[PDB]
Amino acid sequence: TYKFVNMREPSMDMKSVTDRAAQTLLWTELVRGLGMTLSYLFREPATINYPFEKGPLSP
Amino acid sequence: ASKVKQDMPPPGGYGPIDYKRNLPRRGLSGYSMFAVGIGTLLFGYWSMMKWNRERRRLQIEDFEARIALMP
Ligand SMILES: CCCCCCCC/C=C\CCCCCCCC(=O)O[C@H](COC(=O)CCCCCCC/C=C/CCCCCCCC)COP(=O)(O)OCCN
Repeated sequence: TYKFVNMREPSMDMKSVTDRAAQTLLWTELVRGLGMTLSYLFREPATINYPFEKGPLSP
Repeated sequence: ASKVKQDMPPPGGYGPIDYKRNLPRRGLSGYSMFAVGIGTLLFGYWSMMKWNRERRRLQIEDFEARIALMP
C-alpha cells in the first residue's frame, strides 16, 4: 500500500481564496511558527550539569 | 527448575502508539481577520481625528497669544 503526500487540490471558492489571501497578507503561518517557538521556550531544558551530573550508561 | 526469563512484551501487548500527523486548525476566518484589521484602523482614525482637531485648536490659541504679545 502507498500514500500520496502532495496530491491535494486547493478549493477555488471565494471563501477559500479569501482565506489564502489573508494568510498571504497577514502572515498567519509565520505567527503559528512563532507561537510554537514561544511555547517551546517556557518548558524545562534538557541540559545536565556536567561534570557534576553524568549521562546514563549501561553495564 | 526456573523457567526462561527474557525481555518480552507484557501480556495483552503495549498501548496503542500515535503516528498520524496532528496539525490542528486554530480557527479564524479570513473575513474575520480583515474585519478586525479594518475595525482597528477605523477606531484609530477616529481617535486621531479628534486629537488632531484639538491640537489645531491649541496651536491657534498659542498663535493668538503670540499675536497679542507682538506689538
Ligand atoms: C477602510 C480603509 C482602510 C484602507 C485599506 C487598508 C487595508 C489594509 C489591508 C492590507 C494590509 C496588509 C499589508 C501588510 C504587508 C503585506 C506584505 C506581504 O504580504 O508580502 C508577503 C511577504 O511577507 C513576508 O514573507 C515577510 C516575512 C518575513 C519574516 C518576518 C516574520 C513575521 C512575524 C514577525 C512579527 C511582525 C510584527 C509586525 C508589527 C511590528 C510593529 C513595529 C508576500 O510574499 P509571498 O507570500 O511569498 O508571495 C509573493 C509571491 N506572489
